[PDB]
Amino acid sequence: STMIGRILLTVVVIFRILIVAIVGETVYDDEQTMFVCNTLQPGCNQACYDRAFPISHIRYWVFQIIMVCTPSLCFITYSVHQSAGISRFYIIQVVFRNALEIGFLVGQYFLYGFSVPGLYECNRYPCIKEVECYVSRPTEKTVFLVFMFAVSGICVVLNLAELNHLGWRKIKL
Amino acid sequence: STMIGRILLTVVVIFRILIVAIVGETVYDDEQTMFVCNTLQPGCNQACYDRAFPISHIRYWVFQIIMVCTPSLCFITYSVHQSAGISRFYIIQVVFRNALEIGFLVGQYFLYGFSVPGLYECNRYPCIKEVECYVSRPTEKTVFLVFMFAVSGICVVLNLAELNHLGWRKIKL
Amino acid sequence: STMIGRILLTVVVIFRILIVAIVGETVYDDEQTMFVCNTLQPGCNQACYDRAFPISHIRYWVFQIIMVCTPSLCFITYSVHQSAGISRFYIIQVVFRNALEIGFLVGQYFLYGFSVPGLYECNRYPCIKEVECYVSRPTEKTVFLVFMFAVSGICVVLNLAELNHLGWRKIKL
Amino acid sequence: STMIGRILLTVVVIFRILIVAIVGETVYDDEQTMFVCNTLQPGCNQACYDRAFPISHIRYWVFQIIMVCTPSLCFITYSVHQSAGISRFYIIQVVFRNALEIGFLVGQYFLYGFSVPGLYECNRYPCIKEVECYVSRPTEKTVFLVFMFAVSGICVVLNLAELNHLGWRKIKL
Amino acid sequence: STMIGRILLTVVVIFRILIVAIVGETVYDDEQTMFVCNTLQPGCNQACYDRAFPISHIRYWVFQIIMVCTPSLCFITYSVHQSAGISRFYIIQVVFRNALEIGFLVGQYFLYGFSVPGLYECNRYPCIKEVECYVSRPTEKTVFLVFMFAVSGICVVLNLAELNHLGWRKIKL
Amino acid sequence: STMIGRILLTVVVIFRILIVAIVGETVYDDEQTMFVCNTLQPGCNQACYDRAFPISHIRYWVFQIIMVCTPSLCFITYSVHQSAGISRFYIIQVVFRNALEIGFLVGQYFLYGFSVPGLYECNRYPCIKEVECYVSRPTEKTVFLVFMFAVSGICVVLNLAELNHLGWRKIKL
Ligand SMILES: O[C@H](c1cc(C(F)(F)F)nc2c(C(F)(F)F)cccc12)[C@@H]1CCCCN1
Ligand SMILES: O[C@H](c1cc(C(F)(F)F)nc2c(C(F)(F)F)cccc12)[C@@H]1CCCCN1
Ligand SMILES: O[C@H](c1cc(C(F)(F)F)nc2c(C(F)(F)F)cccc12)[C@@H]1CCCCN1
Ligand SMILES: O[C@H](c1cc(C(F)(F)F)nc2c(C(F)(F)F)cccc12)[C@@H]1CCCCN1
Ligand SMILES: O[C@H](c1cc(C(F)(F)F)nc2c(C(F)(F)F)cccc12)[C@@H]1CCCCN1
Ligand SMILES: O[C@H](c1cc(C(F)(F)F)nc2c(C(F)(F)F)cccc12)[C@@H]1CCCCN1
Repeated sequence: STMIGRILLTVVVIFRILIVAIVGETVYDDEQTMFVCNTLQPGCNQACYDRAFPISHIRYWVFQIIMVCTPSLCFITYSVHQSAGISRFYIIQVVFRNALEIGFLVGQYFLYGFSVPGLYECNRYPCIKEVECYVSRPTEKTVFLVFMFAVSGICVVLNLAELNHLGWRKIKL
Repeated sequence: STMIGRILLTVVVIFRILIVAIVGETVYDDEQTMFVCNTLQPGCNQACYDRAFPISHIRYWVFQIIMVCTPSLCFITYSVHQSAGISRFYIIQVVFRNALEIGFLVGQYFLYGFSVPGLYECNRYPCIKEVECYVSRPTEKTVFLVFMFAVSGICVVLNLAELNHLGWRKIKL
Repeated sequence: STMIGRILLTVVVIFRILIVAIVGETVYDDEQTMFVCNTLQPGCNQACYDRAFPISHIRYWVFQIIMVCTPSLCFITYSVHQSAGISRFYIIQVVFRNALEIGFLVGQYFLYGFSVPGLYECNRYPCIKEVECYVSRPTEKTVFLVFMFAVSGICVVLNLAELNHLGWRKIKL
Repeated sequence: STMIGRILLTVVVIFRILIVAIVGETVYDDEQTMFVCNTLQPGCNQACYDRAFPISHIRYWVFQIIMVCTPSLCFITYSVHQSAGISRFYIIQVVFRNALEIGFLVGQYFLYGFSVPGLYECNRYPCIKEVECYVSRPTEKTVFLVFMFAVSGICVVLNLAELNHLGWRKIKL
Repeated sequence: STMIGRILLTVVVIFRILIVAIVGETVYDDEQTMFVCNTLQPGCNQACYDRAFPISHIRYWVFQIIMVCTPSLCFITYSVHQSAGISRFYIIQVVFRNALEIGFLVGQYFLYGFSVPGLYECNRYPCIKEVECYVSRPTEKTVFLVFMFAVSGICVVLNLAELNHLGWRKIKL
Repeated sequence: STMIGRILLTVVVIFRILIVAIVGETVYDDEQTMFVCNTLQPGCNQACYDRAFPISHIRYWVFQIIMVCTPSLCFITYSVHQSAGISRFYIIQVVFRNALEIGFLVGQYFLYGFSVPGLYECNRYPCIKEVECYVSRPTEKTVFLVFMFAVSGICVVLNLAELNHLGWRKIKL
């Protein structure tokens, strides 16, 4: 079943790209403008938002998508260069894709977890002692996080299946 | 009368895609900025809006449209792969499209109902006791909800008609 | 003189599409942000705006344009399907176009009238008793309404002329 | 001189289209948000802005550009219809273009004049007695007005030159 | 070495177009929104901004780019018309391009100078007596001004070099 | 191993362009609107922001990308001109690309350093004495700065490898 796997992998990749490109930017548009803290201290909002969300989910996902697409670009550009052999570059491409996908999945888990809480406790200067801040659209962002994790897991499973189909001996040699 | 069924199904799909892509984003642009609650508590607006609208209608509809289009993408990519058999894949594609359409229709009904009320009663922290909040353009959103439900129902009916035309004994084998 | 009728109908259809697509969205951008009521009651602005403009003109016109274009899409897709009889489908397409255009013209008349007043009287909860609200750029919207009505009327006249040229007997059979 | 005339006319038309499409929308973006009146009366700003600028310059110019391009569209569509005589249609097209250009130039002069003043005196309800309002970017709008008038005048002159070259007797039809 | 002159001129023109189109609009987006005057007079901000920046740099540069591109469009349209002689039109096009570029460079210098100050002294009605206003991103705008002046100077030098590489006696005839 | 060098260089260039074009503008959208200083002095925010960020990172990076791409455009246009020799131009193109890349990397290091602090101390007129200002999303901008520096360093290394592969005696002649 080395063909159905490829079909599903291509479809899933296109699905992820389309979903992100269409809705992600809109979801995270008012992330800072609607972030509010219970305080009168100027600059507390900026510091607390920066501490709560060091990197927005959307930018992480864009970086992941481009990086995961990169090895296919390498293979295609090499194929173009060859004309005006290739059977070897394919295995390395698959291995690198596997490694990148697994790394990005683990990175997402360790960076963001599985949920976006509605409240945040912030004790960064210039905020006095500890203050409470309130997040915008926590539930939608939690749903997006879980959905992206699931799609990435499906991609990892399909890539591993293809790699196992290729075989240990071919990879090692 | 299966050919006219395909013609109408294609036209309805294109119509739904065009309507959503052109107006949906504009309709729901100020959903949170014009959402206001009668209170002085910081962060009550954010929590109450998140509780009232866990997932925006537009994002659900975009997800539904892409997911419903997915099986056709699978079939097309399989056909491309085969050249440089197909009669069987068509029935499975039709069945999966039917299932996805029915599931998304039921999900819309159970998530959103048939109307968007103008008032919302909210009792989520940090709001004190129970507060009243006011929604932005509820009537237009209700019209959009009903229209999308009707279009999805028409799509479901056409898909069922085509599947019945195929007959039970081809699906079984 | 059926040929000049077709030429003019195509030209006016393109003209309406271009005008709407280029200006309509910008005309109605600040419809709600610039809508203000003389009151201190939270939520009165939202309710009064929703009551005054249940559906924006621009969205009604977009729906009308797509719906009126739909029969041509049906005919074109049927023609594509036939290649890899047609004379009968043309008359049905013309009749359906006539009906849709007339229906949308009547609907516009009964929904919006011929003018957008600068003042609105609103007595919807939570507004206390009856309040006065002020509309954004009413004159431009009135001009747009009248222009769209005139263009739709011209389209109706041309469609009726073409249908009359076809003849009653052909329509019956 | 008939050839260089057409060359210049085409170049000038393209120039006008490009200038408007690129800068006009940006110039008139904050026309209402930056329009302020010296008053405390709710709704005075909206009424006075509507009175001062019943139709924005940009929308008038877009309408003029599309309407002036329409006769060429009619001629092109007629030519397409003929293939799968034309000498006659060209003269009528030129005459109609002349008439439309002259009409739009006169309309601009009578609607807007040659300058946008920085102050406006407004006595429309709900404003009490008479109030002073202040316009946004009056000088840039005046420059745009004069430039568009000059370009339209050049177009009118070129069209009249072409019409004269055609001759009275040929157009006597 | 005329050929490398053509390469350099073309690449410089493309570079200017790309830089302006990509960054200029974003640089001058908040020119008026972030313009502040130390006063309580309503309407003083509008008048002071209008007197300080009668025409935005970006619009002047767009006008310059389109105008300097125009003669090439004239030449290309003439060439297209010729098929379904040319060696002569080219020198006139070169001369006109050179004159236009020099004129726009001189106009830039005489209209904006070489710097954008952070402070402005405004003395225009309705501002009481003399007021002080503060500009948005003066340093970035100064850098943009100097860069555009340098690019235009390079274009002027290359145009003169091309004109000389042709020679005086062909220009005379 | 010069071919893999070219493959990697092309892929890295495309990667940088895509990342910047997709996320950079959104990262720096609210750089000035969310910049706040602890003061009551009008115009202090503008002056302090202008002093802290004379040129935005995004515009510097756009300029760098276009400038680094320029030599390839020169080579391509020269090749186009030659048809309706080239071996020499390639070496000069490579040398100029190397010089531009190194210069832009050094310029970035000397202009911005390796971090964006969350606090800024500002003593520019009209601010009284010395005030404290707070930056918007400093952490994301720090990450972007470091990532761009790393990508530019990789490009420099690949360019140096290719230039060394060409060797000194070819460059000298
Ligand atoms: O410009 C934005 C965008 C473009 C593109 C691309 F150029 F690759 F097609 N990719 C995007 C992505 C990406 F696909 F993950 F790369 C995410 C978010 C916005 C994207 C989108 C495009 C759709 C409409 C909203 N902005
Ligand atoms: O980028 C937005 C958008 C694009 C596209 C797509 F790229 F697939 F064509 N699909 C959209 C959809 C759709 F449902 F996926 F079709 C919904 C809302 C906005 C969409 C729209 C496009 C029209 C102008 C407003 N933004
Ligand atoms: O995306 C918007 C838009 C697109 C399109 C379409 F995709 F069919 F071409 N149709 C639009 C329509 C139309 F009526 F469907 F033609 C109305 C308003 C905006 C439209 C416009 C397009 C021009 C620039 C402003 N947004
Ligand atoms: O969508 C807007 C627009 C488009 C077009 C068209 F689709 F015909 F090319 N024409 C426009 C016009 C024009 F006059 F019809 F040319 C004016 C203003 C904006 C226009 C512009 C396009 C350039 C970027 C800013 N919006
Ligand atoms: O619509 C804007 C724009 C377009 C164009 C054109 F249509 F000719 F390609 N030219 C622009 C110019 C230019 F100088 F005419 F090239 C300047 C500024 C913005 C421009 C840009 C295009 C890139 C993305 C930001 N808006
Ligand atoms: O118009 C913006 C943009 C365009 C382009 C170009 F026209 F060259 F492709 N280049 C951009 C660049 C680039 F560095 F020049 F590539 C940076 C930031 C935004 C860019 C982007 C394009 C993708 C969607 C968001 N705006």
